[PDB]
Amino acid sequence: KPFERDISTEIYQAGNKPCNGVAGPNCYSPLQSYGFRPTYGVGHQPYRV
Amino acid sequence: STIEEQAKTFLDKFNHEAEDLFYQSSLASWNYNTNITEENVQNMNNAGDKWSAFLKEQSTLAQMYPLQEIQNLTVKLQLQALQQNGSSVLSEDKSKRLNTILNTMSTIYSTGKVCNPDNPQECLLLEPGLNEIMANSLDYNERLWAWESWRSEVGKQLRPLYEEYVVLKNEMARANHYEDYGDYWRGDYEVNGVDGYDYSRGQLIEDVEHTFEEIKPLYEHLHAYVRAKLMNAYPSYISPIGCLPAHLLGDMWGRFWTNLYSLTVPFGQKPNIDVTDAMVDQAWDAQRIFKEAEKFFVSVGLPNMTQGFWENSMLTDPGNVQKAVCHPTAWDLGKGDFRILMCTKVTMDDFLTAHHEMGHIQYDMAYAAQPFLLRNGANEGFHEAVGEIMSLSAATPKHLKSIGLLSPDFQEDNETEINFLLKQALTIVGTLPFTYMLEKWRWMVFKGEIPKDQWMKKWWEMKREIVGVVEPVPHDETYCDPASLFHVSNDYSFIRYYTRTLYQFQFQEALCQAAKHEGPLHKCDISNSTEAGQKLFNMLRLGKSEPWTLALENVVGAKNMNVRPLLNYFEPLFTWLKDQNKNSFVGWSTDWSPYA
Ligand SMILES: *[C@@H]1O[C@H](CO)[C@@H](O)[C@H](O)[C@H]1NC(C)=O
Ligand SMILES: *[C@@H]1O[C@H](CO)[C@@H](O)[C@H](O)[C@H]1NC(C)=O
Ligand SMILES: *[C@@H]1O[C@H](CO)[C@@H](O)[C@H](O)[C@H]1NC(C)=O
Ligand SMILES: *[C@@H]1O[C@H](CO)[C@@H](O)[C@H](O)[C@H]1NC(C)=O
Ligand SMILES: *[C@@H]1O[C@H](CO)[C@@H](O)[C@H](O)[C@H]1NC(C)=O
Ligand SMILES: [Zn+2]
Repeated sequence: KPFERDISTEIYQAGNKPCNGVAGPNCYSPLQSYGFRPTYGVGHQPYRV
Repeated sequence: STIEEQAKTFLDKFNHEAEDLFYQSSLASWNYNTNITEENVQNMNNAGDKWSAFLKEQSTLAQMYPLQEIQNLTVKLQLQALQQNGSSVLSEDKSKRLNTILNTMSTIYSTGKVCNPDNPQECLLLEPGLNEIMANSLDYNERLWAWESWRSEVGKQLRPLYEEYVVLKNEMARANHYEDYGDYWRGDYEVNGVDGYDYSRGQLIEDVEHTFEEIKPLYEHLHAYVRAKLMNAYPSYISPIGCLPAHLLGDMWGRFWTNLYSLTVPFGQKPNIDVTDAMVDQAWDAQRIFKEAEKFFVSVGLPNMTQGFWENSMLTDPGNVQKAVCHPTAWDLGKGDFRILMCTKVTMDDFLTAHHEMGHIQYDMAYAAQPFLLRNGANEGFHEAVGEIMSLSAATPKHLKSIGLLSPDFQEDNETEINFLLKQALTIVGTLPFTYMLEKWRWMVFKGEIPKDQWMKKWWEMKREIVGVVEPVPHDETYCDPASLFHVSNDYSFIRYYTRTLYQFQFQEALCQAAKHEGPLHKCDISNSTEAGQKLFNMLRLGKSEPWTLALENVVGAKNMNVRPLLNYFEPLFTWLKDQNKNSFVGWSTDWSPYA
């Protein structure tokens, strides 16, 4: 919903079986990392908004 | 939920991790190639091992989803690419010995040295000196010695190794779903699931055979002309009805006849078009060479180069202390980074090569939006085809005069067109029979039609029947003639060159119709036509998402490769060859051989 903050990392249960709080098959951590390097092209460079 | 959504989330995670890992590997490789040192080698090795391990892990993971439940026609292709089992299905000992055989073949090909006859002073490697001798030396005896010595040096050594290689790769293919390793190689051209645009793995065989059946008249007439010229150059060695001897073709394997332009020149008086002196007089450098190449793609409607590209790319040879490889390459490192590694000097060939590389980068930029697995050309041929169409258009006299390198005074006659068409003929038409023959031989060997005891007999018989080339010194089964070629030794597919050769001229015909050119196809420039640029960009943006059949339909209006554009391109030379071959026999007789 508009203007909402979520910070809790629960292992995504896309599969039909509970993840039990660990990573594995059909169990991925929701958070993913940008990697910023000077040689990256415009459009992948980090932008401050 | 459904496995389709599960597979979708898996693909998203894989894409976002693989982009970063591939960027690290590509940056390590670029650093190694630009600046060769032990630390750079260690970093590149680490990055490559990490990327290979990640690909193996993700390929093992992806096998959970059956492809039957996937019906998006994009997720299916990505999961198919991941499930191709890059993880070696073979046993541990089988994999270790296959790697050992590949390493041994590469080592023997790279370190194969030929020594002088009864002279231990020098033992020459293939690439540095022997290739130059074969290319430029006009000594029949020396060329025959070089060819025979290289054959005995490498083919005899690699024959048991090549037999073990074919056995192991056939076992790998049998372990996979593909019939044989030829089927594994042809699987790239396969299209499944899209009715009305589909392709079959065996359909490539029929298409290649039919295309060569159409090409054969032009090759026969060019063969007759080259036979007459080489008979004039070497009086006693060449027979009128017989096939050409192998060593006199121009290179070690007969792949390219470009070295024969001097011997078979149509008109000596007419000088070839070359802009080296003009560029020197106008004081150009590599940076503005690449800028002029960029202006062409800007004119056709495609985007222009990135500031990051200009900053990071090394287009000029550093020289002095710096050590680097000078093989031209266009790098799509990933995440918006594009670079050229080229030691570019002020020459016409370097200018055209710069055009070719920037064509590569425009393709890479176009398919950047698509997922990582699909971020490639639709088939192995389209990528160099897109390079080669730009290379061909750049060298046109109209483009040269528009740029201003060529003076307004000059006008092209019949002789200049004939000379240029015949040079490009020896470059392009000549390699098609060799590629056809090599792929047919290798496919038959993989399928098992050619027995081991008749490997080389069938090889040379098919070369005599198809390519019209006869072995100078007869060779028994101990020799392994194909093993000498680089692609055969290092296990590279070779039908890509045939497909590229057809595709580039189909693209050129389509884009010349788009540009509304009137006249012969050779004097066609697509510079200022924005219709042709958009028609190309339609395919360039797709990547592998759509089938290559649909991409080719989008560009040229046909779902299958056709040699009609190539024949239309070389029609003037075809007429000139009819005229010149009135007093020369057309066709070759198999019976004649230099021996007996
Ligand atoms: C790859 O090999 C595994 C066994 O290691 C098998 O389960 C899987 O189906 C194979 N994939 C294909 C498409 O050959
Ligand atoms: C080239 O790219 C720049 C942006 O990097 C753009 O402003 C410019 O219009 C493009 N074309 C020309 C002719 O410079
Ligand atoms: C190459 O890389 C090394 C670091 O490994 C660096 O010290 C050197 O300046 C670079 N350039 C050359 C020409 O060696
Ligand atoms: C393309 O357009 C430019 C515009 O200045 C012109 O100078 C050039 O001659 C044109 N090229 C061709 C081949 O028509
Ligand atoms: C082209 O060929 C015709 C027929 O021989 C000839 O009359 C004409 O002058 C030629 N043009 C040239 C010299 O390029
Ligand atoms: Zn290329």
